[PDB]
Amino acid sequence: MIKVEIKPSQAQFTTRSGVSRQGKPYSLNEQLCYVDLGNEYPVLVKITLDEGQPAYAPGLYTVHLSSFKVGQFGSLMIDRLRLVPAK
Amino acid sequence: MIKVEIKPSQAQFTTRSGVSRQGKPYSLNEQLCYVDLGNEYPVLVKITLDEGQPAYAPGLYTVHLSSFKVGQFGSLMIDRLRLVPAK
Repeated sequence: MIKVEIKPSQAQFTTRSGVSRQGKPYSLNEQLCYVDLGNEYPVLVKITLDEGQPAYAPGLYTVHLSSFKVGQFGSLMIDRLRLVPAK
Repeated sequence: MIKVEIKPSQAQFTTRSGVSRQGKPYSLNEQLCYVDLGNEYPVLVKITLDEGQPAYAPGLYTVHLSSFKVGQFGSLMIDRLRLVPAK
């Protein structure tokens, strides 16, 4: 269904850091990817990885169901784009 | 990929109305559906239909690509859940 591609140039993540107003230090890993939305070319999208999972290796992926949740207004939302290998 | 179901009880939409601060009257059609997120049972989700399209008839659907857009923070978002028939 959605085609996602991690190029050889996108195999690394970068890390954002900080602290909650409640004192707690956070760390977020982000990686770029290409998502085919059916335009001329794929579009560049930023993924925030889950705690403890590595960067996705280059290759083709599709979107795992756990990426979605029902939002506070009763409509479907993406929580975090969670990927699985293509075949 | 995502399995969406319109039950016989969900074949109708309701209409919300109003006016923009800029003067313009709007009308929004909403319908309910069931989305399998892989829990025990499907979850109830509210759809806002596009201008001029009717209520989806009861049956099985999946999610059309045009439901997604890149949001203002560079991550993928759902714009409006747009459906297509299952086979």
